[PDB]
Amino acid sequence: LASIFVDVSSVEPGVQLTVKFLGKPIFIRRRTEADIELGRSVQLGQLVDTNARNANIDAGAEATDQNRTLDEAGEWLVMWGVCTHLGCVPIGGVSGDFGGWFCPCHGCHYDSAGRIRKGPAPENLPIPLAKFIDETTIQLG
Ligand code: FES
Repeated sequence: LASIFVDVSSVEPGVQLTVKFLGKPIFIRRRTEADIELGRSVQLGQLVDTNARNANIDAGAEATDQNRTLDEAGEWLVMWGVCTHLGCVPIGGVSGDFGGWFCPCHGCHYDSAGRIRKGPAPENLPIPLAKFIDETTIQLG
């Protein structure tokens, strides 16, 4: 009975909703068209971490943009808001050098798919068990 159910019906493009789950923040960002295009423009060979870090799919999956979102359209990016270096909360709203998140504790920069691009963090922000259960609700867990 750990699962929770998040109403995302009012989340507009370019907005991140932050919810607490298992004691930690989950970021739910409805990505803009720029975020999506930029995420899909990155080659796997450019990435620090090529693993999708995604609980919903094979653990060996590649960190393509398509393997980082809940939907095929790429609008819904759901991830743990927990820096993979030492666990600080990354700052969003298109922050840092790669149009995503910036962790100010030791300067890690994540891209528009939450992938690590610069700084001490070793891994992409992990993606929780998450799925839409209708048009307006994401089940986490
Ligand atoms: S905790 Fe994020 S850069 Fe160190």
